[PDB]
Amino acid sequence: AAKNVVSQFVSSMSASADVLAMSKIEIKLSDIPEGKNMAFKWRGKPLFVRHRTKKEIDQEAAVEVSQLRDPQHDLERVKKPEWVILIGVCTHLGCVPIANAGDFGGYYCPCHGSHYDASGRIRKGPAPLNLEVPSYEFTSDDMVIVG
Amino acid sequence: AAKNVVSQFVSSMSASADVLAMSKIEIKLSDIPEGKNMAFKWRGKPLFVRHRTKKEIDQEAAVEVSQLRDPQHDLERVKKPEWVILIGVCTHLGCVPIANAGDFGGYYCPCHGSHYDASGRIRKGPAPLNLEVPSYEFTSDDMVIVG
Amino acid sequence: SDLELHPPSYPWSHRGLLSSLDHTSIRRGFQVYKQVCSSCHSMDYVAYRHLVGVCYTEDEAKALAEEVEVQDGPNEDGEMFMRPGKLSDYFPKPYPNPEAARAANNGALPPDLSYIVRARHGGEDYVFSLLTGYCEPPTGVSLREGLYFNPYFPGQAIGMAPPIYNEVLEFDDGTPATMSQVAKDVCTFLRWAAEPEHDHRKRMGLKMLLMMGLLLPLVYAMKRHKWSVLKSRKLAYRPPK
Amino acid sequence: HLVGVCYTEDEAKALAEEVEVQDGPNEDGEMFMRPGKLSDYFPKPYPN
Amino acid sequence: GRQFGHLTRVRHVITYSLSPFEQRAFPHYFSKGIPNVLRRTRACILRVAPPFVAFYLVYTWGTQEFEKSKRKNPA
Amino acid sequence: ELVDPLTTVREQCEQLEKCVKARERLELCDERVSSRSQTEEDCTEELLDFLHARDHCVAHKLFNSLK
Amino acid sequence: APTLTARLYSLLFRRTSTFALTIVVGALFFERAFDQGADAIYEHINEGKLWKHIKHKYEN
Amino acid sequence: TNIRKSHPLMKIVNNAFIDLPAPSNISSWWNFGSLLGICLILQILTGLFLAMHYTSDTTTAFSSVTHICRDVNYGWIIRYMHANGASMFFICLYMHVGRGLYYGSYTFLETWNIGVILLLTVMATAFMGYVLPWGQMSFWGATVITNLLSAIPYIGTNLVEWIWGGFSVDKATLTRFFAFHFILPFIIMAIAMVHLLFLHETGSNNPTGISSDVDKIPFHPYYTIKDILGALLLILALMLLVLFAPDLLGDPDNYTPANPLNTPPHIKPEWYFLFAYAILRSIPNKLGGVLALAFSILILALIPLLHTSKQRSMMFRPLSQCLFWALVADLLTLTWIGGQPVEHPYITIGQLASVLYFLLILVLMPTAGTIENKLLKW
Amino acid sequence: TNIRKSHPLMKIVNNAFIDLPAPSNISSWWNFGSLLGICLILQILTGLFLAMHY
Ligand code: HEC
Ligand code: HEM
Ligand code: HEM
Ligand code: HEM
Ligand SMILES: Cc1c(-c2ccc(Cc3ccc(OC(F)(F)F)cc3)cc2)[nH]c2cc(Cl)ccc2c1=O
Ligand code: FES
Ligand code: FES
Repeated sequence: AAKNVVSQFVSSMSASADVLAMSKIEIKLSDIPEGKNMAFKWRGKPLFVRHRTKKEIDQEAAVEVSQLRDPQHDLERVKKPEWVILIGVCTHLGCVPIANAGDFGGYYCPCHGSHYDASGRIRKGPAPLNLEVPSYEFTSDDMVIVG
Repeated sequence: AAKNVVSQFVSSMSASADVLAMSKIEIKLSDIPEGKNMAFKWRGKPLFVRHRTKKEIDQEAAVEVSQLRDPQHDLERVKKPEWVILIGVCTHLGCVPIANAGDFGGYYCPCHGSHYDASGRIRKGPAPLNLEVPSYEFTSDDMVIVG
Repeated sequence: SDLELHPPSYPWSHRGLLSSLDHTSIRRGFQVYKQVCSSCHSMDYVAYRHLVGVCYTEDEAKALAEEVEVQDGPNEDGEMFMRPGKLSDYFPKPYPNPEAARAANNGALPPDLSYIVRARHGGEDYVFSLLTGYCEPPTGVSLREGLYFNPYFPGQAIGMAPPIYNEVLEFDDGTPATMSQVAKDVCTFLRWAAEPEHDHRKRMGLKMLLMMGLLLPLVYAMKRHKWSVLKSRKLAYRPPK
Repeated sequence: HLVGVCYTEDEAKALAEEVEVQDGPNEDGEMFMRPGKLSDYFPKPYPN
Repeated sequence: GRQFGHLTRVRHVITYSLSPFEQRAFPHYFSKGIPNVLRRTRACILRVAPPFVAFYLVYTWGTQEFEKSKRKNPA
Repeated sequence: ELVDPLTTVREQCEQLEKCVKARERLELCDERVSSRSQTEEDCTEELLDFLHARDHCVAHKLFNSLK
Repeated sequence: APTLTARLYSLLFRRTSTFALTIVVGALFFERAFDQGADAIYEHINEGKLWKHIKHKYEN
Repeated sequence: TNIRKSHPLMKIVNNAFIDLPAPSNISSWWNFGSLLGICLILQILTGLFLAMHYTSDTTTAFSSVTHICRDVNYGWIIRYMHANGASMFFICLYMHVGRGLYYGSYTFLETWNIGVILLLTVMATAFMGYVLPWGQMSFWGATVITNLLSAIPYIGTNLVEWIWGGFSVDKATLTRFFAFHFILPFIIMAIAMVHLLFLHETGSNNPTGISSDVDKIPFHPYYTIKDILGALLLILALMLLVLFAPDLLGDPDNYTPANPLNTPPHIKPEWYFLFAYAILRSIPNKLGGVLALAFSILILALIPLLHTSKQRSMMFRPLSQCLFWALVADLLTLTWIGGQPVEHPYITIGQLASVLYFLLILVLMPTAGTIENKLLKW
Repeated sequence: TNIRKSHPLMKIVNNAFIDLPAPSNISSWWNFGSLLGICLILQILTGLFLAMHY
């Protein structure tokens, strides 16, 4: 009896039936010019869609993957080289990385100074992992559907 | 010092600056039909408007103030014969009387069973006073303003 | 008038101590609500996601939700638009405010049906008798225009016309659509809407009864075992002469 | 809040009456426009 | 405050007690318990009952009187 | 055609001993009020008296017909 | 020793650590047994009414 | 030697619970005082889990409670446990008071008066809780109790306005009622510590009414196991109410949102205040009615002063027993009357019941005590 | 004799705030114990009055 009642009381504090609420979203690629990082709201958190230039693409391609804390090549994290889509939540303690800041022209988390490159890979600071890449697909040349 | 601080703390519980909200209201008298009572909101309280028939006027004028606990003639409380404007709050403890009930054809507060006659005068019950008559004025025989 | 009429006690299938609700009746009552009662009344605290796992599957519930226009916004330009419904959307309201409701029903406000079973003395009996109680007025009695006689309504004069009649609706499962059948189905659906925790409550009650019936005699026996020492002792008074 | 700080009551009333604000519902369920009163907040320039 | 050892003075009293594992927990739970319960009930019923009987009578009379009053009378 | 069970159950109920007296008194009240020249008499009590006894019996046997 | 209770006392109930171990293991098995029995009784009493009984009709 | 008897913190618990000398013949009626200890903590637990999902805004209070019922995992269980725990608390409280009155426990004046304070505090907490759902009965109970202070001459209107925080019942009233409802149970527990402290010095009573220093036993293990059995029976009754009849003791009308204009025609308070509602309706006078309501509850403070018998307990006093059961029947009569409309013949019955209540408490009990003193020749 | 010493409730106050033997030479650094309690009661009162409008 004690186990059942304590379990019910503990489970009462967890997420309720009205907040689970999975969904998807559509984003217009033509609305984001080259060099701009556009932020949206998805599942209650920031979602970054950044249009990368050829210079940035080549710079990320020159990165020596073996030296990375979380090794991944740039071409296995994006579908189209000129578009990088990432969840804008710092992997350290959840702050928001600030675009066009830091020593690597990627992102900078000011809460504790985490530096990310233009691929979202962790390069300096305390964060343990690369920014999360969500599931998404391109429905046409102009639109992308993230889910 | 003690008196000042205690007075400040006590006064903080009083009515705030925003909750005063004193203003007038306009009621169109063509809408109300004969032999019916209507209610309106004012200061978060009801506002009874009764279109009394001639039979009620004949009936309620045939009584003496000596029997009434609160002496007041029927003609004094109304600026026109076939109109009664009252605040719909029982004077015992604040319940709202129900129209066209009781043993006098007026109002019946059922929280403790208080009978008011058609004019709005207590006749049988623990209510000390009569139903209040707020200040009001007409512009024609079609509309009324209460404030 | 002051007269009142107590509804009789019908033998509902869930009237028993452990009996649960019949889910097919819930399905039929939901159809009755959707196609008849939703034009006037409102059901504010029920969503399409609640129907899943009671009388519909996720696909059927999504199909039901998609048949509604719901206003959402603002878009990127700062404008509100319409879209199809989702499982997270509550049922659409018929009117935007009480005044609009009163305007379309001669000053009578249709109450919300999300707790009407719990909000009246009688529960399902009151609603069933109300929906199947209309008759001609008694002799030598009048009534206003726009009101109808119903002995189960207080005052014996109600502003709702008879909503249900023969062949009003065609059920999906080929059931005959009689007045009493439709009344029973909608009453079951209203009972579910008021108290969605009916079945889980009775399931837990069965276990509670069994466990308490087990636990009472054992604890009583422990108390008796402890108190047996006191309950059997003896006293002797031996003064020294 | 302006009354007794930088304007008289009459001045602040006239100031409130120089703008129109939304109110309702009326008896038909429709929203409508009326002159400002002292209790109204400063108009927002955009809805959202 | 109050503790065992000097609560009061007692002399010349002997007490015999038996261990709880040497005896039954329900010795005569039906043969002797029921007569004792009947004795206690017979003792207490005359003290406890008449007020509640009077309340029952008042309840019935008042309900019947109210119901009779509500119904209309000829003429 | 379609016929509800409710009408048949009501007709079977109304041929019981208890409801016959109530219907008789209802008819007498109707006769007195209609034949009267003018009055405030209202045969509402007799109608509800009839209906209470008529609906006591219907509740027992109605739900058997309903699926 | 031939008696069941004597074996239970001499094997389990002497120490208190073994008593607690017996209690937790008994609770672990009794949870599943009681849950299955109660669910079976509740399903039997209300057969043909629960969602899982009419589920097969609608989902393909 | 033993850490239990010498540690600074465990010594208090040892002297309060483990080694306490208690009488050997206290019946089951002495368990209710322990049950009130349990129920309080239960209301502190379940309520603390309702505060994590409740919002006191007037526009989002009814909706928040329905969200708790419908969306929170097992939230209906917690809600209805907190709802019926009030009824269980008041049943235990009235049984505690009746036990104290029958067996002459009121001679402990300090404990009796502290208990009267606890009774008033618990009544206030129960009333303030019932407003937070913000239904019809919530609104029209808050209105009536706040206007109850309007009868005081020359300051009534100002006090009413101050409590309301405005000209009527509105958002400020609901928020401050929520704050007081949250905070007052901690004060109740603090006062209950003193209720126990003043009883520790004099010891406990027994049904015979005779001092029981000769026959004492330790509190543990004899009255710990009875406490466990009583707690089990209490949990059984509470769960019966929760799981087989969740709305037997409630009111339907509180399932509609609050309407400042309309009023139901059959307003009534909760079942554990109806007797007061029967007294106040009896007197056709505002100040007189309020004074009668206050005195009907505060007459317990004058019970020790009216004792006139040589024997403490009613175990050996047949006339006192008859009068006591007449009083209990009269309280039941008032509780029945309070749930009925004000009309003939219930007005006469209510007035006669109130007169009989006061006459039994004030006049007849001392007279019976004196007569019994003369019968026993002392 | 003295009811300040014998009353069941007042003995705690006497043995905690009145007759407590204390060193004659404790400096101002021993004042922060009581100031923490003053602060705690201040926060409880102010907070309670802030909860009436939050
Ligand atoms: C508009 C054409 C309506 C439809 C269709 C239905 N209802 Fe209704 N209902 C309507 C009004 C205007 C009112 C208020 C009448 C009044 O006198 O206040 C109602 C009322 C009800 C009630 C409340 C009864 C009570 O005692 O408060 C119920 C329980 C009710 N209606 C049920 C109901 C059902 C089940 C319907 C679908 C079969 C239904 N109503 C349709 C207007 C309209
Ligand atoms: C002796 C202690 C208490 C008693 C007797 C008590 C009593 C009550 C009562 C009778 C209700 C009305 C419930 C209803 O009508 O639905 C209620 C509601 C409520 N109580 Fe308490 N309460 C107590 C302690 C607490 C505490 C300590 C808290 C929070 C810390 C709390 C939080 C609430 C809340 C949030 C509600 C409204 C939510 C609801 O309607 O369920 N209560 N209480
Ligand atoms: C929340 C409120 C209360 C709590 C928690 C409480 C708790 C207790 C407890 C634990 C005891 C000791 C055990 C027992 O004697 O049963 C006790 C005893 C007692 N209480 Fe209460 N009580 C409360 C209210 C009251 C009230 C309202 C009264 C009287 C009006 C009262 C009067 C007494 C008396 C007289 C005793 C001693 C009984 C005796 O030994 O003769 N208490 N109480
Ligand atoms: C040790 C005791 C307490 C401490 C240290 C404390 C501290 C604080 C602090 C630092 C804030 C932030 C104020 C701000 O940034 O505006 C705050 C806010 C608040 N506190 Fe407390 N608090 C205490 C006790 C309480 C209690 C007992 C209550 C109510 C019963 C309470 C109610 C509130 C409320 C309602 C707010 C929000 C209003 C605001 O932001 O000013 N606090 N508290
Ligand atoms: C008299 C009366 C009551 C009523 C309310 C409360 C009590 C008991 C009580 C008394 C005092 C109290 O505060 C205190 F403890 F002193 F702080 C808290 C509770 C007794 C009766 N409650 C009604 C509720 C409705 Cl909805 C309508 C009318 C009535 C009605 O006429
Ligand atoms: S939270 Fe991002 S670096 Fe610490
Ligand atoms: S509140 Fe109106 S008669 Fe008492």
